[PDB]
Amino acid sequence: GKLQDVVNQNAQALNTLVKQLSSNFGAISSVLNDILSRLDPPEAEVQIDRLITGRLQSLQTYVTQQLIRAAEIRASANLAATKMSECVLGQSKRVDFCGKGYHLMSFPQSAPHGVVFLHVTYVPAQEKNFTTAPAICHDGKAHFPRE
Amino acid sequence: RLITGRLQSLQTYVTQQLIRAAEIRASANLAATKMSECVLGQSKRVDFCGKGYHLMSFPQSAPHGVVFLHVTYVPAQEKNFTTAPAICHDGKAHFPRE
Amino acid sequence: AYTNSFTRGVYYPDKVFRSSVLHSTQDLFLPFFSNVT
Amino acid sequence: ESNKKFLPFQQFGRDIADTTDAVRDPQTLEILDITPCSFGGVSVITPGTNTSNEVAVLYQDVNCTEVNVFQTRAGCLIGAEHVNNSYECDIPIGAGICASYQTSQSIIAYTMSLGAENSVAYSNNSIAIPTNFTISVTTEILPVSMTKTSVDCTMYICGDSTEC
Amino acid sequence: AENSVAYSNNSIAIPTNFTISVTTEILPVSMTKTSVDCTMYICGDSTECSNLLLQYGSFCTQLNRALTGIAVEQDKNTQEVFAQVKQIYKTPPIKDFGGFNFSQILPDPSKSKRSFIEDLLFNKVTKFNGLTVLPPLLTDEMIAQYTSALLAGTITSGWTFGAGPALQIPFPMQMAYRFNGIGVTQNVLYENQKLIANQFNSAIGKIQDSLSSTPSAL
Ligand SMILES: *[C@@H]1O[C@H](CO)[C@@H](O)[C@H](O)[C@H]1NC(C)=O
Ligand SMILES: *[C@@H]1O[C@H](CO)[C@@H](O)[C@H](O)[C@H]1NC(C)=O
Repeated sequence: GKLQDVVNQNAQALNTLVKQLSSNFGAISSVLNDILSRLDPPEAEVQIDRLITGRLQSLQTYVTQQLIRAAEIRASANLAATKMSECVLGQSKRVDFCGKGYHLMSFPQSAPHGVVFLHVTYVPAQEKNFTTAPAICHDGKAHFPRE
Repeated sequence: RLITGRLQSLQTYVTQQLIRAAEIRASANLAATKMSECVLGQSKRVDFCGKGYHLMSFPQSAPHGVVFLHVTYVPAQEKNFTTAPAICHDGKAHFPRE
Repeated sequence: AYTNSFTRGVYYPDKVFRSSVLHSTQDLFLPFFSNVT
Repeated sequence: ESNKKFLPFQQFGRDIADTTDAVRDPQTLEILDITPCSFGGVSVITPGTNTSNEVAVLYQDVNCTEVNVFQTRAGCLIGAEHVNNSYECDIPIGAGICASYQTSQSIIAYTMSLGAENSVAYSNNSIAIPTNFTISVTTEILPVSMTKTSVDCTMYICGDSTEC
Repeated sequence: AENSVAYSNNSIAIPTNFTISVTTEILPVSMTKTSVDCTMYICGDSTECSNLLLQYGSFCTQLNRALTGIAVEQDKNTQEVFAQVKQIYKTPPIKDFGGFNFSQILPDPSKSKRSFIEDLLFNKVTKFNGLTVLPPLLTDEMIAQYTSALLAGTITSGWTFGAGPALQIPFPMQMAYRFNGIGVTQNVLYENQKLIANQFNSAIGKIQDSLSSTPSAL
C-alpha cells in the first residue's frame, strides 16, 4: 500500500489538473474557441484573461504540490539507499533499523517504483529463569566473567 | 474580487502547512529513530544520544513532543603517562591484547 | 510657558470591550512626552 | 446570559481575532455572550461492504442536541453501541475512541487498549536467559521514485489558440 | 576558549575517574489537526457567493484533501514514536534497583498518572469560519501510558524487550553490560556501584531544576 499510495496521489493530482480545464473562472465559456467566436476581440480579451489567469493558478498549484511530494520521495529514496548500504551490504547494529530482532542480513527485492527489503533477524525464544551473581569468591578474591 | 482574494489567502495557508508539516515529519522520524536506537538499545553513534559515551536513555512525553534523557558516561580526571607501542623481553615484540 | 505632557492624553477610540488585550490602533492621539503650551 | 462586566459606555465585545463576542442589550443593560451555532463535518464509520452495510455516523464537535447515541470528545456518535471493554483499535475516531464491527453483530465504540499487559518478574538476583531461537524474516516496502511527468505551457493553457 | 593538547610521540593521557551526566533533548513530534471548510470560510452564509464559487471547479475539494492528509499523518507521527512496544510493562512493586532512583521519571500514583518530570513539561508549555480543530487519536493519558511501558521495560529487561521476548536482568548487572559496551570492564561498575548510583541520582535531579529554572528550555 506504500507504493500504490504514491501512484494514486500522482494520478489524482494529474486528473485534477485536467478537470480544471472545465472551469469558467468567472468567464462565460470554458471552451477557447466558443468564447472567441461568440464575442468580439475587444471583449474576448477580458474573457481570455479570466481563463488564462485561472489556468495559470491551476498549473501553479500543481507544480507546488509536486515539489512538496517529490521531496517526500527523496527522503524515502535516501532512506532506502541507506537501508541498502547498511542492512544489505553489511550487518547492522542499529536497533529496529533492519527489522525487529537482532539483524543478520537482508535481501533487496525490486518493485514498481520502490524496493522491498527482507530483513533476516535472529529472535531469542524459550527463556528460562536462573539465579545470577555479580561475582564469585573462591580464595578471598572476586571473579568476574570474561564474556 | 473578494472570493479570488480569499482563495489565494486559503491557498497560501495550506501551502505553508504542507511545508511545515513536512518539517515535523522529519522530527517525528528522528524521534522515532532516537527511541529505537537510544532507548531500546545502546548506541555507538557519536553525539546521537547525547555528548559522551552513551549508556541509556529514558523517554518523557511532552505536549506535542518528546523529551529524551540521555544517560552518558563522561571520562574525567585525566593523568599523563608514558606509552610504548610494544615491549621486548626475549627478542620478541609484545602487544597488549585489550 | 511650555510643559511636558508625560503620559496623559489617552482616550477610548471606540465603545467595544477588550479584556487583557494589547490592541494597536491608529487614531488622533496626543504624542507622548510632547510640549503642552 | 454572559458574565463579563462591560464598562459603562461600552456596547461591543471583541476577541483577539477581532471577532464579535459579546453585546450589551440596549433595552435592558445586560451583557450577552455570542457563540456561533454548531457546525462541523459528518463522517460515516463503516466496516467494509464486503462485510455489512450497517454504518455509524459521527457529527464532529456537537453536543448531540442539534442533530444508540454516544457522546465523545470527537462529537456525537449515532448508530454505534458503547462497550465498557477495550480492544485493539479498528476504526479510529479521536481521543482514544475506536469503533469496530463485532458481535447478532453490530458496530461498537470502545476506548482502545494500549496492548496486552505484562509485568516482568524482576528481582535483584533473577536473570532470564533464552535457550532456543527463531530466524524471522520480515518485509519492508519503501517508495523510491515517481512518474517523470512534464506539462507544456502553451498546449495546456491555450491549446491551439494564437490569440490566447 | 583556547586549548592546546600536550601532544608528544610517547605521551598518553588516561582518565582515572568518571561522571554520569544526564542530558535532555526535546523534539517536536506532531501538530494540531486543523481543518478549514471552503464554503464557510469564503462565503459564510451567502448563497450568491456559493454559486459563483462553483465556477472555479474543485479548487477546495483539493484543500480539504490536503489538510486532511496532514491530519491523518499527524496521528502517524505520534504512533511511530511511542507505539513501539507491544506488551504494557510495569515496574515491580519493590524499588531496589541496585540503589538507583527512578522516582523522578517513573509514574507516581499521587496524581493524570504522569511522573515528576513529565508534569514540569506539561505545566510549562501552554472558529467562526470553519476552523475545526480535530482531537488527537491518542490522548495524552495514553501517550504517558506508552512511555511508562518503555521506561518500565528498560529498567527491568534492558535492551532485550525491543528485540524479542522480554528477559529480566538486575539493574546493577545490566549497567555492567552497558559499561562493558563502551570499553570499560565490568568490575569498574561493581567496585564503584555506590558512587555511580549517587552520580546517576544527582544528575537526574538537576533535570527538573534545569527545566524549572529557565522557561526557554521547551
Ligand atoms: C519643547 O520641549 C523641549 C524639550 O522637550 C523644551 O526644551 C522646550 O522648552 C519646549 N518648548 C519649546 C517652545 O520648544
Ligand atoms: C450539552 O448540553 C447540556 C445541557 O443539557 C450540558 O449540560 C452539557 O455540558 C453539554 N455538553 C457538552 C459536551 O457541551
